[PDB]
Amino acid sequence: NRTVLAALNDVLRHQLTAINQYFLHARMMKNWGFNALGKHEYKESIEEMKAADKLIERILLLEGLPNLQDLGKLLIGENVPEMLKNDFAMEKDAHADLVKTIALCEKQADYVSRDLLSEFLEECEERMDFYETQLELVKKMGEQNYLQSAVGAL
Amino acid sequence: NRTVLAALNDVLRHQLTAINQYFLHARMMKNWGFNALGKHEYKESIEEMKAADKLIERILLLEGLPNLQDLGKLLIGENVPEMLKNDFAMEKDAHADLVKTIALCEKQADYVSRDLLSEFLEECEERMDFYETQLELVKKMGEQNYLQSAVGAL
Amino acid sequence: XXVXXXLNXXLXXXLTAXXQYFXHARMXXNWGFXXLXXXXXXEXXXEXXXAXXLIXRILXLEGXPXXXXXXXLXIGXXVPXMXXNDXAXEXXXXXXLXXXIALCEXXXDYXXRXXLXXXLEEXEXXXXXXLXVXXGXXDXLXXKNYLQSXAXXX
Amino acid sequence: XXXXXVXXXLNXXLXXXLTAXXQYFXHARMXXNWGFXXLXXXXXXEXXXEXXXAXXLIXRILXLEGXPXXXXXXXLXIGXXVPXMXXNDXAXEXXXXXXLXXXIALCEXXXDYXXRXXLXXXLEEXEXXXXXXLXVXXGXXDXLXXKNYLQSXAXXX
Amino acid sequence: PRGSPKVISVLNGLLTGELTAADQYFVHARMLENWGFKVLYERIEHERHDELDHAGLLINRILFLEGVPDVASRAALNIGSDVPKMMANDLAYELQVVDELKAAIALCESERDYDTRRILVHLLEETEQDHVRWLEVQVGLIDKLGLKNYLQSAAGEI
Amino acid sequence: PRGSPKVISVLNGLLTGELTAADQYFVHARMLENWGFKVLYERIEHERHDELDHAGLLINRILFLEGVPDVASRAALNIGSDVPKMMANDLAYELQVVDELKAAIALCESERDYDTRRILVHLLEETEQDHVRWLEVQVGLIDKLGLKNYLQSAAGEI
Amino acid sequence: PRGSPKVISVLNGLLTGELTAADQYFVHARMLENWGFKVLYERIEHERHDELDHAGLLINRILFLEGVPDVASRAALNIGSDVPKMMANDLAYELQVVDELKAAIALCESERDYDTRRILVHLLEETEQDHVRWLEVQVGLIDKLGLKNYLQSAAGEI
Ligand code: HEM
Ligand SMILES: [Fe+3]
Ligand SMILES: [Fe+3]
Repeated sequence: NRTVLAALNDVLRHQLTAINQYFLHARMMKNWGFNALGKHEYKESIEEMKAADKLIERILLLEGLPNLQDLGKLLIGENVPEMLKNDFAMEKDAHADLVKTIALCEKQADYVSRDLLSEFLEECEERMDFYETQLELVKKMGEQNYLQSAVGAL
Repeated sequence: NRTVLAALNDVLRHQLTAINQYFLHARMMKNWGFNALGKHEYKESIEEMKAADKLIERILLLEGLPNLQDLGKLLIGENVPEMLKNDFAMEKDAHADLVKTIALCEKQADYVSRDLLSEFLEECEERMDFYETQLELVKKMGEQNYLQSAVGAL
Repeated sequence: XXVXXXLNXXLXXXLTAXXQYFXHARMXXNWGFXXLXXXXXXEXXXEXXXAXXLIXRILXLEGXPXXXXXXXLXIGXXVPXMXXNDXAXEXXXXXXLXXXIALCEXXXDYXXRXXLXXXLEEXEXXXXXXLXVXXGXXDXLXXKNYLQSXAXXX
Repeated sequence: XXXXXVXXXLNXXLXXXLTAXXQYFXHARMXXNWGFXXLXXXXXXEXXXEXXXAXXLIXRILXLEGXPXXXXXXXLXIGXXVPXMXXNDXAXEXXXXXXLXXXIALCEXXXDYXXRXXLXXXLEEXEXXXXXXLXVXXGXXDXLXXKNYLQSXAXXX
Repeated sequence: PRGSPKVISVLNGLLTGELTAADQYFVHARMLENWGFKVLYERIEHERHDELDHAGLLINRILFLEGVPDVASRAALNIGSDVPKMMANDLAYELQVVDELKAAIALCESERDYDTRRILVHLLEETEQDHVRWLEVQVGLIDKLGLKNYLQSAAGEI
Repeated sequence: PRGSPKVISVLNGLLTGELTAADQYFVHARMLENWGFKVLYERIEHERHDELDHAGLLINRILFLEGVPDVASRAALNIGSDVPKMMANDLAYELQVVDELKAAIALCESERDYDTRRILVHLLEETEQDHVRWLEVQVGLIDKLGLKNYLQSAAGEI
Repeated sequence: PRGSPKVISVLNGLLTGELTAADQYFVHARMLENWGFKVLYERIEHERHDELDHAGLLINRILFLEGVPDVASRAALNIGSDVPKMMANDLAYELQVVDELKAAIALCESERDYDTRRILVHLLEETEQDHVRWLEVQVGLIDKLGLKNYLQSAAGEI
């Protein structure tokens, strides 16, 4: 199907944009000395990386062309809370498009694509819950305490 | 210096384009069952990704913002030798720009950046030699024998 | 002879750096900040190693290491003060190192150039970086939170 | 709070130790440059020991709410040859030992006993691990002959 | 123990041949690695190390006999343009080494110089087995497998 | 990966220097072991192996630059008649090698060829801090310990 | 397995030579141990044990050839009063043994006694490499290191 291939290319573009955004954010966190948070976002970028790899393999098996050239807009924040907010917003948009794509794959009887996208949606909503929890923790513990927690060791 | 950071960002854009091209080529190599060449391409993508990580460290250390948004034109091959030629061309251009950036870093006395770029140039030159050797192997062994070797474990 | 003089200057710089790092580390350990103390002790050890390398290089060049001439020690009274003083000293040392590497390149002495490049890497991407990080963190975390992180286990 | 006199004497002892450490380092690297690897290793060990001693002294000075003077350093009597280096080291160490004896007396007088314990430990270290070894080295340079002693100091080639 | 001047002369000729063969194997192994024929590269590397050990044994024998090794003099290097050419050149040099080694062994036997005869016999066995046999086998394999199949077997795992 | 012709020529000169150094080290180590100086023999043999590795690196760089190497050409061998003459000859050759290496590094920097400059800086580091300084230490030790004590230390165990 | 009477005679002569060598090495090892030269004593004792093994092989070869071993006879022992004299005496005797071994190898090749030729060639290899080479190296080291340094080396740890 052409429509399934186009939707998969769109989801892959979100995957690539998320990989780049998470790697940049993790590198900025490491540059600022936030070792725990930066290491978490590095692991998150690696997870995004594996998910994108799986999506590329899926698109290739469907005899489609993975469009790795195009990327989305990168929401790069100047501080840790704004970086968390930007990551959360990107995850929300990706989750909405992922839900639309899963509905399309169910409509088009592409069921292994649907299973792969359901795994992606599970991981994406896990990330969404983590980022909303982090924003709530920023509010509750305070920015200073949250940044101290993000630093980890000295 | 503005020019040193600009040249570092150009090198980073080349490296990210190389990452995407290498991973895409490895994925379509695994899709065709060319396991040995696919694994080698995968490890080259990993090496380029670690190098981009190191360069992002360097750019962030210089109080400069990395540009992960942009991406050079991708060179995707329809067949294994075409991928080899496109890889060789991309590495040739990346190596010329790397040499220019190393010279510029020498002019501005950014010796740590120059050392990092020299290490990157060593990687780029070994990759260039590998791809030239692979193309000569395609010429000598022939397409059928070289593809059988690229298959590796069936 | 100019290369030997430059190397002796850099040696005096490194010896002063070590003598300041040690004093700062012991004051920080006296105050109870065990983590910062351990870090600064490691830094002092690294500086001693670098100074030793400088001495060995000067001796291999048929020279006389001025291991008696030391510069002014900028000792701090509070952890932020020591951090800032250390950053200042390291910045000055890096400038001196850049000048010395340029001279070594001009004087066609490439071995001492390589040694000095290694020292510059150790200074910029391991000492100046860490101190800049800590200076930013003592502001992003607050003085109290940063000191609590520095005290380790109390 | 420690006394003014005690902190002063301790800062003096610290300056002595710092100069000793620097001199020992310079000498060890010179010996390494000459190829006397065994003597170089020995002198490096001695320099490390002196560094540890200076660190202990700094800690003690800090505990007494006094400010350590790690910017002051005595003259570096550096030898041009191995026997010269040995003699210079011995002289410096003897001076340091005399100063330490005076400091121990002052600490005992000023009722500072932890400081005196530290100083006495440093005195045993400086008379045994240092002055004794250097005296032995000079004696052996005279007994073995300079050539045989240097061959022994080179160790392996 | 002074050896025969003729024995030392032929030992020096043998040493010159062995050093020239070591250098030729050096060049050939490096060009094989540059081309990507890794298996041939490792084999020629081991052959070059064997030639270095042979030259060392010859030098030790010459120095024992109170001679002066002629390590400065070298023979003309025959560097092939492609894999079959280098294999043929290696085989040709090995056969010439065999001929000169047989002549030297006969001379050592005629001179009642039997320890050097033992070393030269060991060298001749190493040359016939490890070098001449392997290179003639390689030529036969190029003839049988064909050029492309042999090059694929030589390239190893890509 | 086409290389510059001046860079290729300077690399061939450096490679010829390193091959001649390897030959001289081979002869010196073999005569040192013939005389029973085991410690010196092991050190000079390790130096010869290191020079072989240097020549390998240089040949690989030359081949990668699409230029033919030069291994048939060999420089003059200076062979001493005893241990101090060995040390003097090796130190002089290593100093000459260092000067040529510095000239080649300047040329590589001028021509914006940085990988060869990196290899040559590695080679210069190795030559200065493992060959030049060791030989200088050896001559100083001969001066200080005297001839007989240095020879006793070089003989090691008997 | 009848052997030529000439072959058995030269085997008996070689056996007499090796037995006398064993006696001389025994006395020299004991004298070196008495004088305190532990290193030299250990080496000379190892040489004596190796010569006893050599005599064992010779006796087995003689008995296999259906010949009577002449183990009663012993040549004259040359005993030195100091380390250089013992080294010189051992070197002279080993050179004499080398002459006898070469003559016996020539005879065995003439008589078509090829297994005897092989064991005698192994004997000559052992004598020229382990024994003659070491004693010549020791004489050279006495010349180079001097007498006092050589004796200090031979004493070892005290
Ligand atoms: C854009 C598409 C990308 C894809 C499809 C991709 C894919 C992958 C995969 C499959 C892995 C292996 C994960 C593992 O072994 O744990 C990986 C790891 C990694 N990637 Fe990505 N990646 C991409 C982008 C990037 C970028 C842009 C960077 C840096 C700027 C990067 C840096 C890394 C690093 C540092 C690793 C870890 C290497 C290691 O564990 O040895 N990646 N990537
Ligand atoms: Fe070299
Ligand atoms: Fe002695």
